[PDB]
Order: sequence, then structure tokens, then C-alpha cells
Amino acid sequence: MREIVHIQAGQCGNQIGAKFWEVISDEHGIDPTGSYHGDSDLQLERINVYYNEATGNKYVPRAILVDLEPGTMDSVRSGPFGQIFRPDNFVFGQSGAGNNWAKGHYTEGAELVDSVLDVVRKESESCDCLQGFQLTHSLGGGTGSGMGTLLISKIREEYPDRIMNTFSVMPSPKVSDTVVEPYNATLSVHQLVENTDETYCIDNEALYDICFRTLKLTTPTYGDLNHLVSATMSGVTTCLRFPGQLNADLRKLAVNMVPFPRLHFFMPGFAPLTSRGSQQYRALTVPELTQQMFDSKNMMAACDPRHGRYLTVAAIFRGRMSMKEVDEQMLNVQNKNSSYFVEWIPNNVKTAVCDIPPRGLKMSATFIGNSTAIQELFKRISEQFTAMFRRKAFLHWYTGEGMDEMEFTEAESNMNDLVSEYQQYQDATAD
Amino acid sequence: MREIVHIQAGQCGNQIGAKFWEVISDEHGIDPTGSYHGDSDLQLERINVYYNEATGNKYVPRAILVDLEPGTMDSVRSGPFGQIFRPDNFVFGQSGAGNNWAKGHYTEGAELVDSVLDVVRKESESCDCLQGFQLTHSLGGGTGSGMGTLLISKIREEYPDRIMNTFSVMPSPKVSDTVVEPYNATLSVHQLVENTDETYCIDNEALYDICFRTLKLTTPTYGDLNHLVSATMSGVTTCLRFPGQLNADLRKLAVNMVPFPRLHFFMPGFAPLTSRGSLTVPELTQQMFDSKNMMAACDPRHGRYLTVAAIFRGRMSMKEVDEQMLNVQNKNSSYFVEWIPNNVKTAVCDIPPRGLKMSATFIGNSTAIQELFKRISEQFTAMFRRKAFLHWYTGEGMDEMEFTEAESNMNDLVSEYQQYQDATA
Amino acid sequence: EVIELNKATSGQSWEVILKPPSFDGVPPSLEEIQKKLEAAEERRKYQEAELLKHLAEKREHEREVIQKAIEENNNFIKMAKEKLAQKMESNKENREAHLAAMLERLQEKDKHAEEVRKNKELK
Amino acid sequence: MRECISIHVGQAGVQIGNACWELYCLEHGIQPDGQMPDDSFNTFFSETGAGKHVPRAVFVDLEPTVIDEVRTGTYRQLFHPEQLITGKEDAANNYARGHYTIGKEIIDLVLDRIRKLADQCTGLQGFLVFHSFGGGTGSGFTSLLMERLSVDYGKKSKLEFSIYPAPQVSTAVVEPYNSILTTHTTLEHSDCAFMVDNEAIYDICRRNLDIERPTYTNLNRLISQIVSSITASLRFDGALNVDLTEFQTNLVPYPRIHFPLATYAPVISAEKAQLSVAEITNACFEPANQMVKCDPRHGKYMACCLLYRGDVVPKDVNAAIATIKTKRSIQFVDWCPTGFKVGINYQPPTVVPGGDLAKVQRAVCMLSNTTAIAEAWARLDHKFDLMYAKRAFVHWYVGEGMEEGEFSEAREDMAALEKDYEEVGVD
Amino acid sequence: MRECISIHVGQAGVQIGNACWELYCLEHGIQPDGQMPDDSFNTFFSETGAGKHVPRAVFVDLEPTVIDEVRTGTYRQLFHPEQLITGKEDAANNYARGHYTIGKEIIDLVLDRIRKLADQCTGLQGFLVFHSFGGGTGSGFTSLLMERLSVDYGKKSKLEFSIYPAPQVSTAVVEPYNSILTTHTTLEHSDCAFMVDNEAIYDICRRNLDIERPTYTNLNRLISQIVSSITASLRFDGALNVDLTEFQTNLVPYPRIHFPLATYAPVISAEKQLSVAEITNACFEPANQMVKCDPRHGKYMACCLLYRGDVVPKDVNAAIATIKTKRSIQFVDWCPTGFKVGINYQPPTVVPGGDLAKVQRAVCMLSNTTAIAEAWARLDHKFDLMYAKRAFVHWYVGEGMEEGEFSEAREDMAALEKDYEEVG
Ligand SMILES: Nc1nc2c(ncn2[C@@H]2O[C@H](COP(=O)(O)OP(=O)(O)OP(=O)(O)O)[C@@H](O)[C@H]2O)c(=O)[nH]1
Ligand SMILES: Nc1nc2c(ncn2[C@@H]2O[C@H](COP(=O)(O)OP(=O)(O)OP(=O)(O)O)[C@@H](O)[C@H]2O)c(=O)[nH]1
Ligand SMILES: Nc1nc2c(ncn2[C@@H]2O[C@H](COP(=O)(O)OP(=O)(O)OP(=O)(O)O)[C@@H](O)[C@H]2O)c(=O)[nH]1
Ligand SMILES: Nc1nc2c(ncn2[C@@H]2O[C@H](COP(=O)(O)OP(=O)(O)O)[C@@H](O)[C@H]2O)c(=O)[nH]1
Ligand SMILES: COc1ccc2c(c1)NC(=O)CN2c1nc(NC2CC2)nc2c1CCC2
Ligand SMILES: [Mg+2]
Repeated sequence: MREIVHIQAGQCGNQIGAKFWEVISDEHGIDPTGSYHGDSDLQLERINVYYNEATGNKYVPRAILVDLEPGTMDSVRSGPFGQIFRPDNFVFGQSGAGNNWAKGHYTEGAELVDSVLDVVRKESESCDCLQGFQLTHSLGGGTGSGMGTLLISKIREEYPDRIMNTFSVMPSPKVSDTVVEPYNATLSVHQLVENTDETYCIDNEALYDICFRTLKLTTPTYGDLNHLVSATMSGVTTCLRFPGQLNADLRKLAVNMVPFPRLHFFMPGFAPLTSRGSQQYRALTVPELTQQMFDSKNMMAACDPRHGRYLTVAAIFRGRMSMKEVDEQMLNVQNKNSSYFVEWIPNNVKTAVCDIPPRGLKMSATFIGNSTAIQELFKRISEQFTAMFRRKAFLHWYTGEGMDEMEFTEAESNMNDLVSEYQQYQDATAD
Repeated sequence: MREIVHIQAGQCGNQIGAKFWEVISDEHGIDPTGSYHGDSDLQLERINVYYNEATGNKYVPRAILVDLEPGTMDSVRSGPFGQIFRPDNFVFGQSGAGNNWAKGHYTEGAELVDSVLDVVRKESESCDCLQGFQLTHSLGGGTGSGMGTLLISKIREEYPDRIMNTFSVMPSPKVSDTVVEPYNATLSVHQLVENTDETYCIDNEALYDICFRTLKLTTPTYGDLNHLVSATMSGVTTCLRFPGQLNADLRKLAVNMVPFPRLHFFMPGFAPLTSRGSLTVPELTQQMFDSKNMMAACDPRHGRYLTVAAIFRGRMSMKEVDEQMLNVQNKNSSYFVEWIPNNVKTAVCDIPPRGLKMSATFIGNSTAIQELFKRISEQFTAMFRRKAFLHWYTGEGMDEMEFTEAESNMNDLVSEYQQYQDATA
Repeated sequence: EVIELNKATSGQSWEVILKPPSFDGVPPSLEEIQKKLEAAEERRKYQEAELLKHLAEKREHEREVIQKAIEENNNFIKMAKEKLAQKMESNKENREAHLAAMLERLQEKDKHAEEVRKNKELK
Repeated sequence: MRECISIHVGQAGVQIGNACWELYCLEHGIQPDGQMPDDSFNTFFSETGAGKHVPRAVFVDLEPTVIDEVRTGTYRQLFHPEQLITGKEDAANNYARGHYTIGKEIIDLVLDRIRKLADQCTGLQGFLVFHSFGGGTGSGFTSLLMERLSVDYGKKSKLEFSIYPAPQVSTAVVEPYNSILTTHTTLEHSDCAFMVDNEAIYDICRRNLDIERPTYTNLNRLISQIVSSITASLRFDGALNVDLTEFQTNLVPYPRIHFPLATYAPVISAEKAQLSVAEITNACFEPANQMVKCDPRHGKYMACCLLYRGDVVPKDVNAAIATIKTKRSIQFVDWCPTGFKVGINYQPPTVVPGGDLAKVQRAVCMLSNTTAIAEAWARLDHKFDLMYAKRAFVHWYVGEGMEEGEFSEAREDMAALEKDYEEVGVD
Repeated sequence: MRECISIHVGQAGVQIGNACWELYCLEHGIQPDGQMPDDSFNTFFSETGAGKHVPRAVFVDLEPTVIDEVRTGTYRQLFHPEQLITGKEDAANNYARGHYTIGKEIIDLVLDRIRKLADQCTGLQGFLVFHSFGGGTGSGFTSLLMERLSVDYGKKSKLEFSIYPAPQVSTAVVEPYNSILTTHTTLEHSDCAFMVDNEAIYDICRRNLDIERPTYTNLNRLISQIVSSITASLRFDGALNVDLTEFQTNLVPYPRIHFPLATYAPVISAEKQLSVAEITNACFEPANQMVKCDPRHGKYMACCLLYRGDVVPKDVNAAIATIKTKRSIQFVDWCPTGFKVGINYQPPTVVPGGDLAKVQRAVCMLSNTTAIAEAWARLDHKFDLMYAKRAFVHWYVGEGMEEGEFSEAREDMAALEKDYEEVG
């Protein structure tokens, strides 16, 4: 359990994937040339998880970059740290998917998918002990969502014993005007319920709300949003990247957080919330971080945690602080707020501390929750889906590429089924 | 009837057997190098009943030392008179017995026993006329009781015409080394009933009670108990080791003391009672009936004496002794049996035990000894009613039938001792 | 009445009669011994033969005991061996069947993709 | 002669093995190279011709992280590399992965190394197995190992030292599933299991030693002192010794009732500025110094084994024991006339310098079989029922080939065991 | 010549043998080395080609320490090794071991050494057997010997001197068993048995000799003076009891009632001279009887008086006349009321340095009184006390005796006591 193979697909996928690689590179003392320039062996101890060791004492991200649109690859290579990526792990195609799930999943995406599988075979056979895969993508578009879930199931077919983990960005009409995003999202959700082990739910609605309400950015850009995504991705992979008292891996997380195979969609949370490139004039206290972590404003999914109950919680604190004080306040929040933890999963809140802070913050905390309150996100998608599908709105965009009304009907009841079992366990009695 | 082969087995077997040789070598005048330098020839007349003569004017106890554990006999070798024993008479295994009778009698005992019997056979053939065997062992442990009773059975098969004599220490919760003492003791009494000719009942309950109550020792130690046992073992072998008019031996002892073959368990007594470190003849006589002076935890005025042997040691009137003995028997008429006339024989021997001018030692066959067995019986039934710890024995191959037959036998011996307590003329 | 009896070098004897009597007048082979002695020996040897016989019965019980415990160990080993091989084979079969089911559903899905691509060509 | 093979499984088992074997070396004067300037240490230390003393141990872990620290640590030369066995993938906190999927790939290798250790023995007493209940290796690979040890060595003695899980120091939420599963499968194969509650150790290091947040090294080094007391009777020549068989026979009234309760005293802070035999003996029956959280005052004693070490004379033990059996607060069962077993070794307890415990003249560790330990089984069983009622997490075990039936059977066996601790306390 | 052979069986039989031969050697002038400075002594002493006088005697004790006294004793030179027979294990106070186990093993050896002494006899009268009632060798082997002697030497006389058990100084609780066993088995094969009650002898030593705790040797010295007086007129040329058959003729009118009562006087301490009439009065005191019983509870069948030393016939009948007047001595109806008297002029001799004092005159009275049956009644009762519960029987049975022999022997003893009461 060491090496992870990373895949980023489509515009959203490649842009949040890029920012992930910049961020953990700075944390790990790697410059865009690929050279280590840091001051701690701790930055290098577990570096094999994401980076291949290279000639010249270089380091190259174990990363595969994918898009049907040729433009995003040039934008990544132009981007800071664009040169760090293996040039042969760039797989690109001729035309976009036109925000069409069926184009990415069934037609054009299927032409490119074999080529992607070749790059994946190489990076994974060069691995001593392959944990599995992490995928960044959107669900509203056509490539990251439609070819993204195609790729997932094809990787499943070859590597059925490795963990399949995704960072999946959820659409919001606040951030994109493209009307068929509820369809693309409900199609993708179907495939994810069936074929991934862990999915962090990164909600564009929540990201826009944070930027508008807490960051007073009147007109937030994808860069304003992706700062929040990049902070979370750093936070939830800290315990893979850095040595700790538990040797976290993707499978130990899946085993301790997912009590039922379908309920594997996590609600991530971060504190403190900041704007990109903004000096922090004073950090926060540990009890502050603890409280603000179970605060609806600090969630990357647009759900109020006090509207459901947590099945499992994992909490990562970063910075120099007393683990005594941390476990203290953490237990306090559990006792004062006992009605929001399921009774029939004992000791279901695990917390870790890592002395190494993220760039620009003296102290941070990061929250990975499996809350039934996540049904709100899916209900919102289902409502938008039904609004359009009652009218059979835009359905010929998909039947033209070969699909059938039944596949739609199916993915809706499956999401609705998902909603109802999140409810089953929310109302479940220990007695 | 000259030579006795002595055997000690297990921890207790070997601890008290070592003090025995310690004591009687002091009496007969033998230093630990094996050289003799006492000042009387009466110390050497019948010294060949317990010692072989080595050529170097030396004397080597006719003593075989056995344990399934190596530690105990290495402590004997380093003890005071460890120099004196023949070094090749140490027969020791190394897995120990684990406090389990079934391990000492069946599996681990079987694998050491023929090596012991070979040492026994070589001491026997260097014997002009072999009188028999004296064995020292506990009944509560694994080795002295499990392997001891196995030894007994196989010596009786090779030497059916020779007397078998044991010093058998009885367990008490008051000084315990293992929780399964009732199982070990009861399985062993079954053996003893059927395969020995004379058994002296050494009760750890009576030893403790004497140290605590009479000797006023707040917390008795094994040394305190073994100081009583050493004085007793010296007293009962006095007539075998020192010549008197009786010319005593183990077969005549068994013939005059055992009226019925099963009833061969003796209550030993001693007076005066002394602690480690620190009296008249009429009073010496009376301590015969004092239950405070008994080494089995039984009250002699609770039953009747079938037969009694008393040894008086020291300078004292054989007329005054005989007078007071008869006066005791007349005054306590009701506690001797009518149907065995003249059932109290007295020997007086001039040689006093060390640090004492006058001592007396009593060997009694009393129906009161049923109390010792009734107490072992009650402890046995308290455990066996629940089958507690039984699986350690069944695991060694024992059926549980052996457990019930061993107590049904020991209850029979109790009712047999009772049957003669009520028998009239 | 004294009646002289005899006289000699170192002795003299006689008889004294005080009163005469009231009333006048007065009112095994070597084989049998050897047979009785040999008989006592025979029953002596018979009882000794009974004692060793019951002692020899005890030796056989002791071997039966050691044998039983050896049989118990061997039967414990064999039961544990069959338990483990049954459990490990059932667990392998179960695991392999779950993995087979996981790959069959995915394969039904990639069959559907070929069917979806067919309909597009049709129109 | 009289050799014992120690086997350390998974993280907890291995990390405790470190503290123990370290302490043994100091107690016998063995340098980390295995050479030294009372030949009883031979029960645990074989000897190569060079005069090197090699522990009779196999360390096993399904992941190489913990064991790679031993391979690179102070005692890297203490062991042969073939005794330190690791795979590449741990059991991800999953019994079914420790017992089947991952476990089966390394089980043959471990038994071969054990077989070779048994070849260097002329009087093998048995096996001591150190593991956690909650770890996926601690649970499932130990079960597999126990089952495999019973086929290779029949009824030969097998004793456990087991870590009972605690919320404060847990690392996994499925730990009650792991605990009940390995207990069901190991029950038939273990002659005697010494249980250690991480919560109890934790609360002792906090009250008696004034460490605010104890680390594993803190917990483990106190757990070592206890293990040393148990094994000193085999590693040293003392006045009263107890071998492995005497342990099983004097503490286990019934084959399933084989879970003694450990206690230890004195536990005093090194920095704070001697205690009599009576005081430390009385302290074994106070619930504060228990190694498992339970109330023996609400239970019945079936067997107490007291193992003294240091400057302790037999008179003062018997005086201390005399006082104990007058305490009505300390209740034995009807069917136990004799309940006490005592041993005394004369080498004072050795303390690792730079550690937190103080050097004392005399100390004692009691093992008692009380019906009170059933409270600890009741607590695990209830956490199990919470999750199992909703089948929480069960899919992870089914996916690795297990069946739901194994869950219910294991729980039913725990239910019998709970009822057995009830029946034996009846008067 | 009129030769008599002595056989000594068991410890009591042997240690009394030493005291007698010691006394004989002093009475006849034989030194301990064998040399001698009336030829009647030759009835009890053969001669060697070396000039030494060798007792006609066999000692049988299967315990070598007792025979070792003889072979290392003061008179060791007198005896020849073929006369001393020993073994390894004694009878362990068990008649049955003495009669059946040992006896099968040594009877031929013992009879063989006896045959060697009889071949040196031109006219053998018979045997004197010394043994205990109580020991297992004295009872068990002696009875077998007497059976064998009755077969091998048909019409030869067989006298025994039997030590009768006293609880004061006795060694075993089973002595009543061995007494009734040997008496039953010996009864047909003995012509005259003088019993010696160890308690009677004990009482006499304490009162008359001022010994508070008499030793076996004090008793044996006194017993020898009795044996001497009985045998005196066989070893000198006397007039009364000059051959062994004359004992049976003068004292055993009925064959089964062959147990006479011996009475001796004077016993005078050396630390401290009596007339013929007072030593004669002393013969009718129960305090000087060898067996404890009251001659007033029975009638006499015969009565002989054996004077030794300086005694004159007129004095004797004068002492006899005084007794008729004042005392009553009821004889049976079918027998004459009166005595046979012998004087042997050779003076009574003491061991020098002993506790018996040299006296000028003595007397020993032998009488056959029905009162002796009280001795057998006393033992009969102890026998029944123990045989009722079968106490100690298994030791005898384990030696190959049958239980029924106990009952057979007891019934014979019942028969004997009825015989004694019928004649009385
Ligand atoms: N947070 C975030 N969301 C993004 C970003 N880019 C696109 N999205 C969201 O992604 C959804 C559309 O997905 P795309 O990334 O444009 O789709 P694609 O997979 O790249 O496919 P095509 O562009 O059609 O070839 C909408 O909901 C957008 O708001 C980004 O950089 N950050
Ligand atoms: N006392 C103590 N307990 C420990 C230690 N390490 C782990 N534990 C306990 O063991 C349980 C977790 O088991 P582990 O031993 O870490 O797991 P594992 O056997 O290595 O198995 P996997 O990691 O799942 O492959 C929890 O209750 C931990 O607190 C330790 O060093 N000392
Ligand atoms: N007068 C007298 N009586 C003796 C003497 N020795 C033993 N007795 C008595 O004889 C009885 C026992 O007879 P013993 O002849 O000594 O026995 P044993 O047959 O030689 O010996 P065992 O074969 O051991 O039975 C007891 O009443 C003794 O007191 C002795 O020297 N003189
Ligand atoms: N009197 C006395 N009893 C002892 C001594 N040693 C042990 N015991 C008793 O012996 C029993 C245990 O037997 P032990 O000899 O130690 O076991 P073994 O070596 O397996 O035969 C218990 O009843 C102890 O009280 C001792 O030295 N003296
Ligand atoms: C409900 O109780 C638990 C929750 C989570 C976890 C555990 C128990 N125990 C484990 O051993 C794995 N584990 C974790 N795993 C990963 N994995 C990395 C990939 C994110 N991160 C983190 C944790 C906890 C802190 C961050
Ligand atoms: Mg682990």
C-alpha cells in the first residue's frame, strides 16, 4: 500500500488536478523542474505515493491527463508546473464532447479510452504495491463525467482489487448556465454508486456560496472556487502524503468510513476559509477550528450537517498544536452535539494531527464526513433532472448518440433509491 | 532384614528427605564428607540399615533422589549434606509434573520410572538381606504423589515379598502450593490403601496448627513444619537404627500394628514440641493423648486406638515409664479397643535427640484417622461436583471413572475405620 | 508310710504315702506332614500369583491411558485439519465468485455500449 | 530444555515484542549484538557458537513498516533476518483479510520458520502469542496461526497476550467485529489468554505516572514489566518457579474459562520522592491497578496466581496471603477450597533508563480468574450488536469471502461464554 | 550311657540355653575352653579327640544376632559350628511363617544336625526342647520339629521347657495366637512340658532378689537354677528321675495333662541359712510357683520333691509331717495322697557375680495339679478377644495357613480345659 495513480479528465478535471499538483509540490519541496529543494526528509518519506523517482534525482507526478478537447492540455503545459508532467501521459483527442455525457461515455470517449488504458497500464505496472486510483473530474460536463465514468469501470475490470477514489465536482446553475448538467450528473451518479469505493463530493453550489457569502467576491471565477478545492485536496490527502501515527491508506479509509457499499459519498469541510493569495493576519484557535468544522458554511457540499446525522467522521488538523487540546475539544463537540452522530456506530469519529501546516496558514483543519445530510445534494440534482425530463427536454442530444429513454429513467430511480437509503439510516434507531 | 532402601520424590519428598538424612547423620555421628567421628559404637552397630559403607572408611546413605523437575535436587546438592549422597542416585527428568497427578502417574512419570527402578535395583543387589523401602513424598503435588504411587506399584511388582513404608504428607489449604491438591491427594490415597504396608500420615494441617498455636509462630514457614517432621522421622526410626532389646524391623512393625490389611495409616506424635533455635516423664506419657502433639489433624479421643507404639528417648527409668504408660491406659480405658489385649508396646532407648534430654514419640493406629480422610473427601467432592479442573486430567488420558472409584474407595476406608470404632466385645 | 526307692553316689530317694487312693484302678506320617507343608506353599504361591496378576492388570491400564491421550491428540489434529481446509476452500470459492460477479456486471455494461453505438449507426 | 517460542503478530504484537525483548536483554545482560560477559535465559535464548544469544522468536506483520524499524533499530543484530517476516500489504483493519485473502499468502512461510525454531528445542513447553484484538492482522492472522499451530503441534501449550481495544487509543471502528471474530476461532486453540485493556493501561500511566497523553511506548513499556513477571519464572532460577503447564493447570478451571485477569504493583513515578510485601499484595486486589477494567468485588475468584520478584521472603508472602483470605470483600467460589499459587523470583524488576517507571526493590504481578472479567466481554459484545443489527461494515468481510453465518456463530459463541461465566459463579 | 540331646529354638530358647550350659559347666567343673580337671555328666557332654567336652546341643534361631552371642560368647569354644543353625529373616512374630514358610526350608537341615548328635549316642533317652510360646520361631518351628521328631525317633522321650508369655516383658500382640497354635500342634508329640510363666519369674526376681526392673538375663539365671534341679539327677548319679521316661511315669498319669507346675526355694538375694522345714513350707506358696495359678482351685495327681545340697532324710519327712496336720492338699480320688522324694547331694551352684546367693540346700517341687488349667484359660480368653474380630489373621493366612487351623487349635484347647475339669 504505497503508490497511487492519478487521473484528471476534462476541463474541470484538469484544472483542479493541476492545482492539486502545484499545491502538494510546494508542500513536498518540488519545483517545476521536478527537483527537491525542501528542508525536511518528511517531505520525501512518503513521496512515492504520488511521484515516480526519476533520473537526475527528479520527481515526476504519477499522473495521467485526459481530455477530448485538445485545448486543455496546452493550457496545462502552459500552466505553472506544466513541465513536471510526463509528456507521454498527455492523452488528448480531436473535439470536445459538447457537454454531452453520451458523447464522452459511449462514442468519442470510447475511441480514446483504450489509449488512456495503455498509459495507466504502464504507470501501474511500474508500482511496487499499488493502492489504487484517484480521479478528478466534473459531473456536469461531457468528458470528465461521461468518459470519466467509462474510464472508471474499465479500470475496475482490470484492477478489481485496488481502491477506486474520485474527487467529483457537482454542478450548480449559479456557476454554469448549461441546462443539461442535471442529466450528465444523474448519469454519472449512477456509475459512481456502482463502481467507486470513495467519492469526495465537491459541490459548485457550495463553492459559489462560500465565495459570495463568506469571501464577499461578488463575481467568483473558477480560480476563486478552485482555491477551495485545492485546499481540501491537500487536507484529505495529508495522511497519505505525510508520516503519521496511523499509516493511512485508501483502503483503511474505505473500511472505516463506508458502512454500506453504496453510501460512499463524503461531505468535505475545511477551516479556515480564505481567498486565494491573501495574507492571513492571524491564525485560528483549536476550539475555533473544531467548532467551525461542523459549521454548514465550511462544507464543500451544499448540505446542512445539522439536517442529518454522521455515520462516520475523520478529522485532520495541521500545524503545531497540542494533541491534548485537540482530542479535548473534539470530544466536547461530540458530547454537546450527540444528536448528530449515529448511536449504533461507536467511536465513529477519528482525528489525526500533522505538525506540517499548509502554505500560508499557521493552523488548519480538514473534515471528511459520511453524513446522511448529503441526500440534499442528490435531491437537488433529482429535482432539476425531473423538471427537464418530464418535458423530455434536450433528450435528442442523447438519443442522437445512441441512448434510450430507459437509461435515463433508470439513473433517476437509482439516485432516488440512494436518497431513500440515506434516509433509512438517518431515522434508524439503536433500539 | 537389615538394609532399608530410602526413596524421596518431588519437591516435598526431597525437602523433608534431605532434613531426615541431615538429622540422623548427626545422631549416628556422620559428617557431610561421609567420614564418621562420633564417640559411641552404638551409633555404628546398625548403621548399615541406612548407610552403605564405602571403602574409604566412608558412609553413603542408601538414598535415591527423584524429581521430574531438575531444580529441587540441585538445591539439595547445595544444601548442607549434599556432599554425602552417591552422585549417581540423583535421577531427575526436566519437564516437571505441572502439579498434575495424571502427569506424574501416567505420561511424564512413565518415561522416568525405569531409570529410577535401575538405581533401585543396584542398591538392592548390594544388600545382604533387604528389609524393604521407605518413601518420602507429598500427596498434594504432581511428582511425589503421581510418580510416587507409580514407583510404589512397580516396586511391589518386582519385590512382592518386601515391606513398603511411606511418609506421606497430606495437604491443607492453610499451606498450599496448588489448587488441585484434593484431586492429587485422593487419587493417591487409593493407591496407598492397596499397595503400602505402613503409612505415616504427615498432615500439613497439623504441622501448621502446631507451629501457629503451640509454638506461637505467627506465620509458619516450611522450615518450621519440616522441623516437626524431622523430629518425628527420627523418633519412629529410632528402634530400627539403634539396637534395643526388641530388635525392631519393618515387618514386625507391620505385623503388630496392622490388624487388618487396609488399616495401615498411622498417627505420629511427638513430645516435647520445639521451635527451631530455642518435660517430666509422667507428662511425656500424657502428651500421647494430646491432639496438640499429633502430626495428623485428628483428635485421638474422637476414636479408639487399635495399636500403639511409643519410643522414649533419653536417660529415664524404664520402671517409671512402664508405670505411667499402664496408668494412662487404665485411666483412658475407653479409648483403646477391648478386643486387642496389651496393645501398647514401649521401647526406651538411652540415646537422646540433639538439643534435648528427654523425648517421646508415638505411633498410633487410631480409628480417629478417618477425620483426615473425611476432610480430604469433602474438599474432593466440593471440586469434583463441578468437574473443576477436570479437563487437565482427562487430557492426560484419565477417564473420570478413576476419580469416583478413588473416593468411593477412600469413603470405604472411612467407613471401615468407623466399623471398628463401634465394634464391641 | 515310707517306702524306700533307691540310693546312689550323689542321691537317695524314697516315697511317703499319707493316705491311699479312695478308688482302685484308673478311670502323623512323614507324607502327611510333607503334604500339609507343600499345600501351604501352594496357596502362598497362588496368592502371590494373584497379587502380580492384579498388578499386571494395572500396567495395562496405564498403557491404555497413555494410548488414549495419544489418540485424543491425533483426533484433535485431524479435526482441526479438516476444519481449516473446509473453511479455506469455502472462502476462496466465495471470494472468487464475488469477483466473478463484479466482472460479469461490468461486462454486461460494455455489451450495452456496443448496443448503444449500433443504434447511432442505424439512424 | 524447557524452551518457549514467542510469536508477535501485527503492529501491537510486534511493538510489544520490542519492549519485552529489550527488557529481557537488560535483565540477563545481553548486548544488542547478542553477546554477554544461572543458565536459565536459555529457555528464551538459543546460542550460536560465537556466544551470540538469539531470541526464540518470530515477528510477523502483513505490512513492513513496523518491522522495518526493528531491522534498522538498536537490536537489528539481535535477530536473524529470517525471524523477521513481513509481506507488502496489511489487512486494512479487516479480519477477513488477515485470516484469508492476505493471510494465506504468508502463512506457510511463518510455519516453516516456526518449525525451524522448534528444531532447536529439546524440551519445548509451548508458544506465547502476542497480538491485538482489533487489528486486522492481530485478529485474523493470529486465528489462522493458532489453527495452523494446532495442526502442526497438537495439544502443545498455546498461551496468548492479547490487547483489548479502547476508544481513547483505538485506530479502527470495526475493532469489535475483529475482536469477536478472532475470539470465536481462537477459543478452541488457546490454553490460556492474558487480556490487557489499553484503556486500563492508559488510565494507570495517567494517574500513577502523571503522563498527560501516553504514547504507545508509554503503554508498551508498562505492559512489558508485566510480561517479564510472568516469564521471569521461566527465564530465571528462583526459590518458587512456575512453568507454562503450572500456569494453565492452576488458572484454568474449564477450557473456555481461560482468561486470567492481570494486576501489577507498585507502579510509581520515577521522579516522585519502599513498599512492603503486604502493601503491594493488598494493591493487587484494588481495582485501580487492574490491567482490565472490571469490578472483582462484584465477582467471584476462581484462582489467584501471585508472582513476586525482588527482595521478597516467603514468610511475609504467607502473612500477606493470610490477610487476604480474611477479606470478605474478596469472594471465592464454593468449589474452590485452595485458590492461591505463589512464586518468588529474586532479581529486582529492571527498568529501561530514560523510561518513566521507578526502580523498586520488590514488586508483584497477580493473575486471577474472576467471573468479573465477563463485564469486559459484555462491553465488546454490545458494541458488536450495535453495528451488526444494521449489518454496518459487514460487506467488507463478505467481499473478502466470509459469510454472514460466521458473524452470528461467533456472536452466539460469545453468548454461550457470557452464560458460562454466569454458571460457574453459582454457589 | 543314658544320653540326652538339647534343642533350643528361637531367641528365648537360645538365651536360656546359654544360661543352662553355663550353669552345667560350673556344676561339673567344665571351663569355657572345654577342658575338665562320677561320669554322669557324659549324658549331657560328649568328648572330642582333643580332650574337650562338647554340649550335646542344637541352637536354631533364624536371626543371626542371637546365635552370634553363642559363637562369640564366653563359652564360644565349647560349641562347634555345625551345632549352631541360623538364617537371614526370622519369623516376624508369626507362627505361620515359623511353621510353614521357614519350616519347609530348614527342617531337613535341622533334623540332619540332630541325626549327627544321635549317632554319637549308645543309648539315647530323648530330647529336651527349649522354646517360647510367643515368638514366631519358638512356636511355629518348634511345633514342626516335634512332629518330625515323633516320626524320626518313635519311642523316644520329648520334654519341653516352654516360656509362657507375660505382657510386662513380651514383644508382640499376637503371642496369644502363637501360644494356642503351637500347643494344639505339639500336644500329641510331647511327653512332659514344664512351663515357665515370665510374669511368675519376673515377680520372683523383684520381690525375692530386690531387682526393680529385671532383665531377660536375671530371669534366665533364675530359670537355669530350676532347669538344673530338674536335670540334676540326670547329670549326676542320683536316685529320683534318672531317665526321661521316669518323668512321665512319676508325673503324667494322663497323657494330655502333661503340664506340671514347678516350685522353687530358696531364692535369696546376694546382697543379703534356711532349714529343710522352711524351704519345704515355701514349696506350697503360690509366690514361688513358676506358673501363676492357685493349687487350691485344683487337685493334685502326683508330686515330687527334688532336694539338693545338705539335706538329711529325717529332716525331710519331719517337714512333710508338719504340712499334713495344718494344710490340706487334696489329691484326686483315683491317686494316692503322697509324695516321691529325691535328695541329690551335689550342692546348688550359682553363677559367681550374679544376683542369686550361694545356699547350702535347696529344693524344687514338681506337681501335676488341675490348677495349671487357669494358665490356659487366661490365654484362651485373649485368643478369643482377638479372633472374634479376626484381628491379625491375614498375616498368618498370607503365609499359607488356613483360617480353619485357628478354630481347630482353639477347640483342642477347649477340649484340654474340659479334660482338666473332668479329672479335677
Ligand atoms: N470548480 C470548478 N468547476 C468547473 C471548472 N470547470 C468547469 N467546471 C464545471 O464543470 C461543469 C462542466 O464541466 P466541464 O469541465 O466544462 O466538462 P468536460 O468534461 O471538460 O467536457 P467538454 O468541455 O464538454 O469537452 C460545469 O458545472 C462547470 O461549472 C473548474 O475549473 N472548477
Ligand atoms: N498497547 C498497544 N496497543 C496497540 C499498539 N498498536 C496497536 N495497538 C492496538 O491494536 C489495535 C489496532 O491493532 P493493530 O495491531 O495496530 O493492527 P494490525 O494487527 O497491525 O493489523 P492491520 O494494521 O489491520 O493489518 C488498537 O486497539 C490499537 O490501540 C501498541 O503498540 N501498543
Ligand atoms: N525368660 C525369657 N523369655 C524370653 C527371652 N527372650 C524372649 N523371651 C520371651 O519370648 C517371647 C517371644 O519369643 P522369642 O523366642 O524371643 O521369639 P523368636 O521366635 O526368637 O523371634 P521371631 O522369629 O521374630 O518371632 C516373649 O514373651 C519374650 O518375652 C529370654 O531370654 N528369657
Ligand atoms: N510439610 C511440607 N510440605 C510441603 C513441602 N513442600 C511442599 N509441600 C506440600 O506438598 C504439596 C505440593 O507438593 P510438591 O512436593 O511441591 O509437588 P511435586 O514436586 O509435584 O511432587 C502441598 O501439599 C504442599 O503444602 C515441605 O517442604 N514441607
Ligand atoms: C471512523 O473512524 C476512522 C476514520 C478514518 C480512519 C480510521 C478510522 N482508521 C484508519 O486507519 C484510516 N482512517 C483514515 N484514513 C485516511 N486515509 C487517507 C486517504 C485519506 N485518512 C484519515 C483517516 C483518519 C484521519 C484522516
Ligand atoms: Mg497494521
